[PDB]
Amino acid sequence: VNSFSGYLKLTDNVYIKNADIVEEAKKVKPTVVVNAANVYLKHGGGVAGALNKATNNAMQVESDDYIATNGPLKVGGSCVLSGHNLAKHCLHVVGPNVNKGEDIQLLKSAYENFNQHEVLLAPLLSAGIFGADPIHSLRVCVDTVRTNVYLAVFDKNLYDKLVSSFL
Ligand SMILES: O=C(CSc1nnn[nH]1)c1c[nH]c2ncc(Br)cc12
Repeated sequence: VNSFSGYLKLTDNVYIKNADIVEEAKKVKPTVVVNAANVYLKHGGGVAGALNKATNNAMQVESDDYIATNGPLKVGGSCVLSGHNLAKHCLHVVGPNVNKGEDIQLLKSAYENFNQHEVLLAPLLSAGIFGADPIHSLRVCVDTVRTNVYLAVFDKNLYDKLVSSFL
């Protein structure tokens, strides 16, 4: 028994709720929150900017030190950094950005990173401003992640579409 509340159960291990990921993290303080990162860990917009803003830019400061030491992530890759005031840890995961021409087949590789963590609060990867179809991202999530994932979908209209079209 964990502390996530109000989620709709999609499968054995995948749950979904119409929620702002920042407001969710602040309320639950999960072990792992997933960031929709880019390879440079430049948190300007979407999940990344909202989480980063909620950390008063501490996420960006930590991220810039990480990149200066390690160089960029791979598309499909991840790193574990601090969760600051939002979570114990933040798993920064790079899904492909369709709006930049990256291979959508890398979305499965991106979701595989979730399997290294027993429980995660996470957004749908590669959707929103990354330009891929959210219905597809949810399907890949369900078909790839085996650990317990709590998906926060910001847009109420999209949430209803995702639930109603879920197979
Ligand atoms: O932008 C995205 C990804 S795309 C999407 N996911 N659900 N609807 N659209 C966000 C996901 N969670 C968020 N929380 C706060 C803010 Br600000 C933005 C998002």
